[PDB]
Amino acid sequence: QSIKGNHLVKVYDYQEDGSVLLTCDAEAKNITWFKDGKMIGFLTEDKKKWNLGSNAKDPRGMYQCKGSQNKSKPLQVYYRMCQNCIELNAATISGFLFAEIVSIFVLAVGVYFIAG
Amino acid sequence: QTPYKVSISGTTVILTCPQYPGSEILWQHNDKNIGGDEDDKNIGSDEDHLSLKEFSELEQSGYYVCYPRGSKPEDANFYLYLRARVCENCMEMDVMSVATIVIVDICITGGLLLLVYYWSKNRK
Amino acid sequence: QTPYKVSISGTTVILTCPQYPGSEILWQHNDKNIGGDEDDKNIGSDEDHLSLKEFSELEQSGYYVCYPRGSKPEDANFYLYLRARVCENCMEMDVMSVATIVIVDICITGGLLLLVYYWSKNR
Amino acid sequence: FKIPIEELEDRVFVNCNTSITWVEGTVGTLLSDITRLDLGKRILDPRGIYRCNGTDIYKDKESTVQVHYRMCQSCVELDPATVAGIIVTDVIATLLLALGVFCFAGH
Amino acid sequence: QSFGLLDPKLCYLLDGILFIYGVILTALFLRVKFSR
Amino acid sequence: GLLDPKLCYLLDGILFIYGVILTALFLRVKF
Amino acid sequence: KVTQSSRYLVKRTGEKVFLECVQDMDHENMFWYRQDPGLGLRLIYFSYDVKMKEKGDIPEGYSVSREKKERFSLILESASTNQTSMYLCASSFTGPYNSPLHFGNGTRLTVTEDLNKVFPPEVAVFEPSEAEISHTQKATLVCLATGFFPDHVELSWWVNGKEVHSGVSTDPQPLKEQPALNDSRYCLSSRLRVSATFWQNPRNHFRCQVQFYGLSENDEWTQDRAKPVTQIVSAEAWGRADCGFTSVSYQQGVLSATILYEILLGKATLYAVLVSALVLMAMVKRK
Amino acid sequence: QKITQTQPGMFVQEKEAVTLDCTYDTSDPSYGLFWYKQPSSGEMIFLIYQGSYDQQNATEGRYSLNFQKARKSANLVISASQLGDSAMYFCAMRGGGSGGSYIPTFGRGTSLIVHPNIQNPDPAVYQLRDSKSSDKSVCLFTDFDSQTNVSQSKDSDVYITDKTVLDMRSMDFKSNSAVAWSNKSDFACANAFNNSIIPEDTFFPSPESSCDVKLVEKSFETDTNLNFQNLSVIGFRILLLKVAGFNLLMTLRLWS
Ligand SMILES: *[C@@H]1O[C@H](CO)[C@@H](O[C@@H]2O[C@H](CO)[C@@H](O[C@@H]3O[C@H](CO)[C@@H](O)[C@H](O)[C@@H]3O)[C@H](O)[C@H]2NC(C)=O)[C@H](O)[C@H]1NC(C)=O
Ligand SMILES: CC(C)CCC[C@@H](C)[C@H]1CC[C@H]2[C@@H]3CC=C4C[C@@H](OC(=O)CCC(=O)O)CC[C@]4(C)[C@H]3CC[C@]12C
Ligand SMILES: *[C@@H]1O[C@H](CO)[C@@H](O[C@@H]2O[C@H](CO)[C@@H](O)[C@H](O)[C@H]2NC(C)=O)[C@H](O)[C@H]1NC(C)=O
Ligand SMILES: *[C@@H]1O[C@H](CO)[C@@H](O[C@@H]2O[C@H](CO)[C@@H](O)[C@H](O)[C@H]2NC(C)=O)[C@H](O)[C@H]1NC(C)=O
Ligand SMILES: *[C@@H]1O[C@H](CO)[C@@H](O[C@@H]2O[C@H](CO)[C@@H](O)[C@H](O)[C@H]2NC(C)=O)[C@H](O)[C@H]1NC(C)=O
Ligand SMILES: *[C@@H]1O[C@H](CO)[C@@H](O[C@@H]2O[C@H](CO)[C@@H](O)[C@H](O)[C@H]2NC(C)=O)[C@H](O)[C@H]1NC(C)=O
Ligand SMILES: *[C@@H]1O[C@H](CO)[C@@H](O[C@@H]2O[C@H](CO)[C@@H](O)[C@H](O)[C@H]2NC(C)=O)[C@H](O)[C@H]1NC(C)=O
Ligand SMILES: *[C@@H]1O[C@H](CO)[C@@H](O)[C@H](O)[C@H]1NC(C)=O
Ligand SMILES: *[C@@H]1O[C@H](CO)[C@@H](O)[C@H](O)[C@H]1NC(C)=O
Ligand SMILES: *[C@@H]1O[C@H](CO)[C@@H](O)[C@H](O)[C@H]1NC(C)=O
Ligand SMILES: *[C@@H]1O[C@H](CO)[C@@H](O)[C@H](O)[C@H]1NC(C)=O
Ligand SMILES: *[C@@H]1O[C@H](CO)[C@@H](O)[C@H](O)[C@H]1NC(C)=O
Repeated sequence: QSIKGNHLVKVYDYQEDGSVLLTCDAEAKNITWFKDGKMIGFLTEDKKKWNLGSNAKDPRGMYQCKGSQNKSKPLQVYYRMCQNCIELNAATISGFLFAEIVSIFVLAVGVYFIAG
Repeated sequence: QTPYKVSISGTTVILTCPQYPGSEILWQHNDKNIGGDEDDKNIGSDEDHLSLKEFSELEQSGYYVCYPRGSKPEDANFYLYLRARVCENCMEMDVMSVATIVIVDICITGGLLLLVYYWSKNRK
Repeated sequence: QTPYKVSISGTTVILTCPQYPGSEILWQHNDKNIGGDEDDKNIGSDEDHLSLKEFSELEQSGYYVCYPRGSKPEDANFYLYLRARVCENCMEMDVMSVATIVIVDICITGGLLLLVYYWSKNR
Repeated sequence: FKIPIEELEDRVFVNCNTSITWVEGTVGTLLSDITRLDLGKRILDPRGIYRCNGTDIYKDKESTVQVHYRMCQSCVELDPATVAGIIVTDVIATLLLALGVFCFAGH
Repeated sequence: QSFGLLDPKLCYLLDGILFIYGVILTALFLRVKFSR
Repeated sequence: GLLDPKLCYLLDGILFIYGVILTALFLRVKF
Repeated sequence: KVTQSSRYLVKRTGEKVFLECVQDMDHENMFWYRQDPGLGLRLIYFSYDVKMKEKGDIPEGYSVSREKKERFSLILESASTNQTSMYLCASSFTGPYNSPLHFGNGTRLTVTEDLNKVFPPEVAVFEPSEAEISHTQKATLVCLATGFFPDHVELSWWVNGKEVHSGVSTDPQPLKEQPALNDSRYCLSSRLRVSATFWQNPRNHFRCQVQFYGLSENDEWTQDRAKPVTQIVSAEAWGRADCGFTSVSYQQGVLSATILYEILLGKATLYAVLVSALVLMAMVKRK
Repeated sequence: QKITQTQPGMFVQEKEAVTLDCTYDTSDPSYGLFWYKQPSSGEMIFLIYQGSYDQQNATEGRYSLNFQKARKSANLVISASQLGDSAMYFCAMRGGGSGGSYIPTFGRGTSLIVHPNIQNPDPAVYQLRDSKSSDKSVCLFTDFDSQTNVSQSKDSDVYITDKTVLDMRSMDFKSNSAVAWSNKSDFACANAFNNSIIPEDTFFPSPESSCDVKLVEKSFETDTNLNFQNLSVIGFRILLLKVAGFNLLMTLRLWS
């Protein structure tokens, strides 16, 4: 991560709200941002960081910033936080089996009675 | 260009570097060289891969860079920012997995219901 | 004392200056003039209210002051300390609203069921 | 001449050089230091109006500050498509229930 | 200690509604069974 | 206290089956 | 405002070292001082005005250049372990009437006889004990940075990505591992005290950061291990609630409930389709 | 022309006034005295100045200078001392720079230490949890009184730091602390501070753990995703209830 080498994009993480922010090293007042090549917006002297939203949505992609001189080298961001991963411990499987057997028995009785 | 491939299977995370075909690869984490002939079995490197075993989110999240031997880290054209959480057994509940589970539960439930319906009709 | 009026909708925050009903006003945030520049689309100052669009919690939170035009902006002695967490499509609702919507849904379903049953029983 | 509002670890405090007078809103808790008032955690949305004096060059002039917080502990994201789906699904379910009632009514 | 839309009053509200329905219905059933 | 939703889920799981069984039984006994 | 070239410097014996001092208050008299433990401030060199070089109390082994009014540079022609100390620069007007000195920030300079002895620190973080939390409702995290040389480190605490200044205590000076004998490495410790409720929130992130000043990119390195250059070494921790009900447990429970209710809804709608088909078939076949 | 400071090292309690002495002698009739402060960082900060041909001692904030020309004594007096006054104080004087004696001279320097008022002593020796990335064993001597001073460890492989003052503005709490650590199997630090004269009734925690679930649930907070998931669960339950009602009605329709 060296300025000499055209590496300007940095990640500004670990915030109280969970958002992911990007910072551009360029000193120009207005900075334009690109994601996978296509422009995604621009910022002025008031705002210094680009918001990628919450990290629970797994922000992934390639980002660049350009203020005055040229486009910085792409930075690839990859997130994998398991906001949906499930721990397969004893309690989960026990509850799953209990629910399955109870529901199957109830449905079996219901379809037994209406038979014929 | 061609981005890195990140494969996660349990607590093992594998990074794959498509660039520089046929050139031996060096890997850096947070400006520290890793993957070399160091006395550690958790971190491994071959022709073009980097395997991190028992991944720790706090210690191993950050910047990874791939460069051919004899070059400079800043001359590499990519940096990867990786932040991940891993489990021994955490199977993920996305749309496709939920759809698959619902579909299979429906098919076994329907098979059992039809079998018991035919048994009841034959008995009575 | 008549307080400031703060309205938050989506990512838009509107602040109202209470104590100056009949004169032009200026707004200042963290010792820097804001609004009224006829530019910076995300910030506007119409009538006697300051409108802030695409509000950013990290950069746009802090002190706000309203003072009449022509007066040095330190004689003012009533500031507003604003810290707001805004969100796109994020709307706030309390537990009472959810409880009442569930209750009225159950009640309307029961009433419709009773009406349909009474209509279908006779015929 | 702004009354300093400070944000320590997870709470919010009001700081003056003299006793702080509460005008309205959150009552707060004193720190055993008269010149400091604790309004509690930030996620609980402390809102109020407070007033105090000054020192040094500010011998003989008041100041009033209004604290207003908004943190969305009860906020929830709701896209219009999602709510449209919610109402249409609920209407379909209640129509199905009414149809079942009508079919059961005869027998 | 902020719950937001996680306060345990909600699912317990649903459970209380279901409980009230169940108890009134079983009382009606029991009365009908003893009467007949 | 008792903010654990496990108890809430167990309670409504019991109440659901109890309610449907008694609904069927009563609706037959009346008719 | 008086500024110097740098605050920390490490060099090898026999090299040439340059120190710079720049002021902008239009001061005539300039002083270069050296500070030692138990010796006090000692006047190395003094310059009355431009192009003046006059000897001081300890002038051997040093040189200066005062070719400009606003510049006063110092040169160690042959650095040695004898000259490892802190150097200060001061500026003042002409006339001792109302002209006190105005110092800068200083420069700590260490000269070693081999660059192999430079090592980076090792940073570790130790979490509060539950006994303290139960006894006094407070938590104390301890950061240890050990095994570094020279003692040119700075330490800081970052909570939720923001630097913390309150509730932090750091050692005034790094100590030595084995003070009895020479060529000994250094240790440093820091404490952060927090309320108990803040610590055991699993959403909070605590980090101890140590900035270490070492070799530069213009130094020969012929050793197998990595080059000890200026860098940052960090240690991280999450809030920990070992006993109780936290947000992670609630999230897991809600996810499991969602999956189970989706499965049950699927079964119920399958049964609904079956019974509706049977009703329709009976109605059709009756006629 | 020389300056001497009699006492190296001074201690003062908080919210007090402390006087540091400086005795000088000189031959020229025109000169001046001044003081500098050097904190732990290293910088020298100019504090106070006073000439020879002027009365009405200078005064800046909490600093004052007691000057006695007849006794040739310039003393620095600090009123309402705070915790930031712990530094090294230097006393210096000018000289006749006309003939040969410009030579701004400096004193040796005096250390100052400000001790807080604990107001509630509660000494204890806790042992911190391991790091899982280091083999050291660290433990903490905390909450003791200001007078209790910590001595170094005679053992070579055990490292002990000196006492340090910590301040918590969130609940305006001052405390004293010390840390001891080592790498050895038998390092159980009920005896690490053996060389130090620790006070009486110092708490030594039991190895078993303790908990207070109310305190743990005091630090609970949610986000938007949890609220959305809870609402989703509620909606799923309502839909399942309605579908089950329809199923039951159709079943009693087709009973047999
Ligand atoms: C509460 O009292 C404190 C002091 O007990 C006040 O802080 C002091 O405020 C004055 C401003 O009048 C500061 O003076 C300033 O000094 C700078 C540097 O010399 C100078 O350039 C300015 O023009 C001004 O004179 C003073 O430094 C400051 N004290 C400290 C220790 O920083 C504070 O303002 C009082 N607050 C209220 C609300 O009255
Ligand atoms: C529709 C009728 C037939 C009810 C179906 C069977 C019931 C007995 C089910 C309904 C909801 C189920 C519960 C739904 C959610 C959970 C949360 C789940 O939470 C966990 O504790 C697992 C996560 C962890 O412990 O890490 C444990 C099973 C349990 C109590 C399930 C137990 C079985 C219940 C009560
Ligand atoms: C702040 O200071 C002002 C004075 O500068 C106080 O105002 C005085 O209040 C008393 C009431 O006890 C009146 O009798 C005086 O006439 C007031 N004087 C002025 C000049 O207004 C005020 O009470 C102080 N506020 C606090 C909270 O101490
Ligand atoms: C500083 O230490 C070094 C070595 O410890 C010594 O430097 C000598 O300086 C004198 C100058 O008078 C030379 O003649 C010697 O040749 C130097 N010695 C070496 C080994 O280079 C000396 O002990 C100290 N120098 C001073 C000026 O104090
Ligand atoms: C040199 O020392 C001065 C102190 O005289 C430093 O100035 C301080 O800077 C910090 C910001 O980091 C402020 O909070 C202090 O109030 C300043 N003190 C004074 C007295 O102004 C200065 O930062 C130092 N230079 C460097 C490069 O660190
Ligand atoms: C600076 O302050 C000191 C302290 O008051 C002054 O010394 C006093 O001088 C008077 C004059 O007769 C004596 O009565 C006091 O006993 C002295 N006090 C002390 C503590 O020595 C001193 O005079 C002041 N400086 C000047 C220039 O007047
Ligand atoms: C702190 O260490 C020293 C050991 O010598 C003792 O403190 C002395 O306290 C007396 C009491 O007035 C003073 O007269 C001495 O000047 C102090 N000595 C030093 C070196 O500071 C004392 O034994 C220790 N503190 C306690 C509480 O035992
Ligand atoms: C910065 O560039 C953007 C790109 O369109 C432009 O809209 C904006 O006006 C520029 N900023 C300034 C100060 O000209
Ligand atoms: C910037 O990019 C242009 C082409 O896009 C190139 O000609 C120029 O050399 C680049 N700037 C530098 C400093 O190389
Ligand atoms: C370390 O070695 C040098 C060179 O022999 C010697 O001068 C010095 O005294 C030694 N250190 C100690 C603490 O004796
Ligand atoms: C403890 O760690 C230090 C640091 O490497 C090592 O020198 C020492 O031998 C270790 N002691 C034991 C008993 O392992
Ligand atoms: C530890 O302190 C006790 C105090 O009673 C003393 O008897 C014992 O000798 C000490 N242990 C060592 C190893 O000095």
